Amino acid sequence: PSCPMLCTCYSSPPTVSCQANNFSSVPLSLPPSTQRLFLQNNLIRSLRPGTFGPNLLTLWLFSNNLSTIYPGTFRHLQALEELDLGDNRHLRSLEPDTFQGLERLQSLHLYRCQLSSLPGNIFRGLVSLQYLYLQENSLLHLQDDLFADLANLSHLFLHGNRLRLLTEHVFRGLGSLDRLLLHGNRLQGVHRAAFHGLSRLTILYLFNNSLASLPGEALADLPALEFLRLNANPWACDCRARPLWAWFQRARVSSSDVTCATPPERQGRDLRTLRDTDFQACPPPT
Ligand SMILES: *[C@@H]1O[C@H](CO)[C@@H](O[C@@H]2O[C@H](CO)[C@@H](O)[C@H](O)[C@H]2NC(C)=O)[C@H](O)[C@H]1NC(C)=O
Ligand SMILES: *[C@@H]1O[C@H](CO)[C@@H](O)[C@H](O)[C@H]1NC(C)=O
Ligand SMILES: *[C@@H]1O[C@H](CO)[C@@H](O)[C@H](O)[C@H]1NC(C)=O
Repeated sequence: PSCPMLCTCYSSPPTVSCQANNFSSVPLSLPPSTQRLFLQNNLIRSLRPGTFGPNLLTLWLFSNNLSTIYPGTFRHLQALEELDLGDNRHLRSLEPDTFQGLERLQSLHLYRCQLSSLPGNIFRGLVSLQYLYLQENSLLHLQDDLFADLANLSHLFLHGNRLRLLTEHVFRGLGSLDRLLLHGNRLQGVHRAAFHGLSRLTILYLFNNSLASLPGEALADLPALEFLRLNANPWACDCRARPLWAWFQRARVSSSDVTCATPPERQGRDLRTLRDTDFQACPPPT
């Protein structure tokens, strides 16, 4: 029973290389000892339970043609550490239990799959997860608590989606988060307490969104921040700018520029060029 048809197998570590065959399905006869399974660059259309063996540590399925993953498919891959499903442009939705079983998973790639939404409980129990790549789908919203079990998540990539708002508990439970990329969305509001608990976050990209302002509490909630990108937003340099401006007076972080789009008499200037006296007619903190 030695190697799937058209693939190459290696014994240390136990590896099955099946890439670039235009397969329409996962090959049969995978040796049960297989630890690494390379199926990228095929045309596989669906996955089912009974397909993958329990020893896999690494599974690459990117650039296939996945449109369906049937319930139970990953359920017995207790040992799996990396799962790459990126670049399956017709995949479109995932059932709530897709990743049930995957408690040792450390990185999960789901970029460019045309996801518009996710089930609110799809990432529950992924306690080992460290990297989660969701960039360049079409995600419209992220529910409160969508990442709540991910106490080890270090990088979360959410750029290039269609997000408009970050709600109060969207990032609840992300106490290890180090980098959060949100650029290239259409974000218009961030809840005051959206970054609560992100005490280890050092990098935050928000550039290229529709932000006119950000609350003071959100920046205050990032005590470890080191690099913040804010450019290519329509920043309002009026009373709304003051909590951000005040945070900039005290913060030690690298930053992009923060260019005012309004009012016209300040358009083009950097938000940090404003003076305390530009804010003297502003109602006191509310
Ligand atoms: C990639 O999978 C997609 C999505 O299932 C396939 O597009 C479909 O093609 C079939 C037959 O041509 C039609 O029933 C559908 O109208 C198409 N669906 C969608 C959503 O476009 C496409 O056939 C697949 N291509 C390959 C090369 O596997
Ligand atoms: C697979 O399919 C495409 C036809 O779309 C072809 O160009 C390519 O050479 C095929 N690749 C392999 C590796 O057999
Ligand atoms: C900004 O984001 C959109 C995705 O929302 C993208 O199409 C475009 O390439 C980016 N624009 C700039 C000016 O970088």
